[PDB]
Amino acid sequence: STPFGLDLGNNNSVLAVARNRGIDIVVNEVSNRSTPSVVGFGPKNRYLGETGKNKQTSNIKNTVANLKRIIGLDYHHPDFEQESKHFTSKLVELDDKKTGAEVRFAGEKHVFSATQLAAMFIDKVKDTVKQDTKANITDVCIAVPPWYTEEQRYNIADAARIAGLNPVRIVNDVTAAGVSYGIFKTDLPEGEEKPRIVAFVDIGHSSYTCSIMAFKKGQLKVLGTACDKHFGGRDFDLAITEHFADEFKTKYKIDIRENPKAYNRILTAAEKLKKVLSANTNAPFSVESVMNDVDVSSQLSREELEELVKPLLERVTEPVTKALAQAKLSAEEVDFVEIIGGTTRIPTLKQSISEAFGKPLSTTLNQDEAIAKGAAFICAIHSPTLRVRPFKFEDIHPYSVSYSWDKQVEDEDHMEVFPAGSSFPSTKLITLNRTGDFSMAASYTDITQLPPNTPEQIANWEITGVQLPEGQDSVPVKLKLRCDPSGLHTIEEAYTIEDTKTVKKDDLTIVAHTFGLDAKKLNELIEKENEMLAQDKLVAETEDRKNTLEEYIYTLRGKLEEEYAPFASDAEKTKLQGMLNKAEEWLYDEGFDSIKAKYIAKYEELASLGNIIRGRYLAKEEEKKQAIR
Amino acid sequence: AAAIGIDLGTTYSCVGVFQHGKVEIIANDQGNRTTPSYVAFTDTERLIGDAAKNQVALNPQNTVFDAKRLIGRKFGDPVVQSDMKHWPFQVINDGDKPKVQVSYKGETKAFYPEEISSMVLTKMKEIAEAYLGYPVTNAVITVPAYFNDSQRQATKDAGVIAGLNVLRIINEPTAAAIAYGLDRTGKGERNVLIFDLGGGTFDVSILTIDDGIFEVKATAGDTHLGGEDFDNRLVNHFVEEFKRKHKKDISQNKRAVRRLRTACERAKRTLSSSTQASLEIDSLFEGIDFYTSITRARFEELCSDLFRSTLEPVEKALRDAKLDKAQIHDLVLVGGSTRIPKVQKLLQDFFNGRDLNKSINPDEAVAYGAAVQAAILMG
Ligand SMILES: Nc1ncnc2c1ncn2[C@@H]1O[C@H](COP(=O)(O)OP(=O)(O)OP(=O)(O)O)[C@@H](O)[C@H]1O
Ligand SMILES: [K+]
Ligand SMILES: [Mg+2]
Ligand SMILES: [Mg+2]
Ligand SMILES: [Mg+2]
Repeated sequence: STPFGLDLGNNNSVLAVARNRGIDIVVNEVSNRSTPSVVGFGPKNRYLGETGKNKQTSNIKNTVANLKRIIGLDYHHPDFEQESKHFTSKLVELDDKKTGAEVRFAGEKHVFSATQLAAMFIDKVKDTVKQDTKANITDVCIAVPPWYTEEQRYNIADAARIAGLNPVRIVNDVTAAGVSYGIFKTDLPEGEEKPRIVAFVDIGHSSYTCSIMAFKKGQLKVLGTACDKHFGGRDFDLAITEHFADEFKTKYKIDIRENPKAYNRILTAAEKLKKVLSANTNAPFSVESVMNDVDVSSQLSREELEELVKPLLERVTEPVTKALAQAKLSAEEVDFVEIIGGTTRIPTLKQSISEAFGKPLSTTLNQDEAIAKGAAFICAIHSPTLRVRPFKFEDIHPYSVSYSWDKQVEDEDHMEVFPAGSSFPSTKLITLNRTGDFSMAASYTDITQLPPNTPEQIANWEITGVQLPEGQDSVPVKLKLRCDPSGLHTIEEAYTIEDTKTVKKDDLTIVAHTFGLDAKKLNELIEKENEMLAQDKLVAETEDRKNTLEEYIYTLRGKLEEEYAPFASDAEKTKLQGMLNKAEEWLYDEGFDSIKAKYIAKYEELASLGNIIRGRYLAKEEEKKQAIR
Repeated sequence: AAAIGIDLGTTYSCVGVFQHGKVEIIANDQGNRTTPSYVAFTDTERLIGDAAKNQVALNPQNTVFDAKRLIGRKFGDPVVQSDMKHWPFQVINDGDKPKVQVSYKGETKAFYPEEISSMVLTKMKEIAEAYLGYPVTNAVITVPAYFNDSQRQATKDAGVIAGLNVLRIINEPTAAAIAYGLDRTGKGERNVLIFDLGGGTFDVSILTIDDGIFEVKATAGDTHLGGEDFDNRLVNHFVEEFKRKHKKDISQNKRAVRRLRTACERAKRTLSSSTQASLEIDSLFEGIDFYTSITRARFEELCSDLFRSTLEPVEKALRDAKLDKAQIHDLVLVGGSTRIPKVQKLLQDFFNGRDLNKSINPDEAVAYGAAVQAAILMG
């Protein structure tokens, strides 16, 4: 089993693995170092990753992207519209009030939850990795934005499980980049020495994260993290597309807003113009037949682009100033500012980040790979079998969390357990006096400090098996309260004390209610995913066998006329030519859309004759070499 | 301070550095792992790399590329004279040394080929420096195996102008071989064929390696195949479909063919990693939708002669080397077109199923080996 780190991006995902010397980037079937984060659907199979993207423009209503953003998303969330404006496919409410996609798939209308959809993508990308490693992949570390909710982390972890993976940790993405910075740099401060303070700024397709960390050799602590989840590349593409939507109404008398397909072509072209504007100060905008017969031909300057995103840019320094305040630092205490993420290549962003810290920007990591590499390192930490050079890290726990219990004989019925601005993972030990079985729960101490519309309650438990000793008043229960390496709030142990010495008596049973799926539901979704996988694989295999047959026809026909010509009788050759011709015509008829066994059989008939002739050819070839030596 | 390895390519360049036991290929500030060997001159500024290449169509006379074809050559070189016919920029004669002539900042300026190349090398150097965080001063630079002393020395001069100490000028197929560790196999001669197809240009090289010592046996340059011709085959095929299905001929329609061609370029690329590809052109001709598909096997067959022709320089190289195909021990694939399955299939079937060294990105394998070699020469 080889450790596997997944940077799951809104636009693209990066795959890293821990092997040999260290950590490698896994390349996909098209040779790309990232894979488009796309799940599409067709009449026969799913289009996942690169193929999803290939089929996207001709299948927009059945192509889901933004997989990350709809995980855990309430359908009536006040900011739902900021998410759904970026969707081309139909979104629907699920039975639990969350959001799914409705899609035409295999001749039917299908509804899939965001968890399910993420699982399909994780499954594809898991197959990329095992194709590359030739090994078993059973464990993942998934990197997510620091603004991911407790619920969302559970949801993405369950998506991993539906794809047949153990989600070893769900890590904050910029923390994973910090880990890769810490395991790669060779001159970090060592003893009583002052930590190196490095600010990280990631701006991707959808999110802007700033996270400031203290580094010593073998360790990091995160000091402060702030996010704008509504600040990314897609917001730039959209501002460009809306600018041109208005310009083309006047210039061409066309209204792309009334024509989803036309609008999507401009949107796609707008990302490319955006990228040219990171390198050039001016750029032409040309799109052929955006509608029936209409070719558009315009341009945009960098200056014009900057004015287009003026409202967004008003927020440009906020994550920096907020992360510094959390860290309790002034800008001058930061030693180095590292940028990652594709959108940090926009010059106006670079200027603003530099000015906010009053520092030049450092680019000493691979910006596309750092998060994935750190996630693969973290997956290796959790491996029981792969010993890795040790690195310790703590992440920030931004909100106060309390636990409550049945009052019973206790004076208090709740307490603050995990304070605001502490670190995770963390373990706290409590002992409570108990009259019998009891309920517990974890909650946010001050809900005004959380995003709007966050439920106060995080999780709840029933503890049972409480038995009072003879002195039948109460019994002390020891509890192990845990904020785990993913920042999830658990209870991992509860037991009764004293059965001169004070020993343990009974291990107690804990029933947990979390955002995580039940075993029953999980297994039902695992089954659905296996069925869709088997169906995709059958279609890909039958497609392969049909291509292999067609290629063999042209190949064997050509050889019979050339190097095989001396090696077949008249009767053998014309017979084989007849069946080659018949097999070729069949590929246009019944064989246009046939079953796997038949493409195989048609091939074996031909090859069985072809190989007799090839055999004679090869034998005379070795004979020429026998005459040599 | 690490030394860097630079593939100074005719169309694109690539820089890597050996660090922590491995080669890291370095992305430029646009995130690209290769950088166009382009230099543009405008009224106000000089542009190098992606910026230069982005504005070529709008400033074609002042955007210089292919300086590699001129470097170390004489003006009266029939190659120089021949090549000129294809460039939209001006090439002049300065005491039998070619200079590229350009408008820069409202003035006429001429540059030696090695001056243009120094600007590309300065760019690659700055890319390496941004990634490393310190000044870079030592480099291995690669050239084609067929480069003479003058072409090698002019490339070294470009290095020196760019502020680099040039540790060594090494052959490109030698670099690709070092990338795959073919120089680690101890005593005894191994014959290696490097097959380098990509970006119109085509070089086959046979090297002999013994105890990490390289000798060039042959070089064969069939260096124009790969672009429009494969596209033409798909356009003509599909024009014939529309002819068949709708009883109408779309041939004499400029916009309609360009639209069909675009779809054919996309389909071709898809067919390198999938066994089929769909085409979907709304209102292609006279308001008619053209939705169809093509298999990888069909496409290969349409282009069977164009693919088969890649073996010509292989057979030529084997002749110059005086070797039989069974005497080639090792195969190395470099250049983007070697990703095309048929290229791999033809080659592999020609050499009777010999394995291919191909796991390193074929656009990066040369910078890869130059970086390994630069580290060796430093320590
Ligand atoms: N040179 C460039 N100039 C401007 N933008 C760029 C450039 N290169 C890439 N981008 C943009 O960066 C985005 C992809 O960046 P990245 O891979 O960091 O996103 P992601 O991880 O998929 O998104 P997120 O982290 O928000 O979920 C795209 O919107 C892309 O257009
Ligand atoms: K990414
Ligand atoms: Mg990202
Ligand atoms: Mg371990
Ligand atoms: Mg040897």
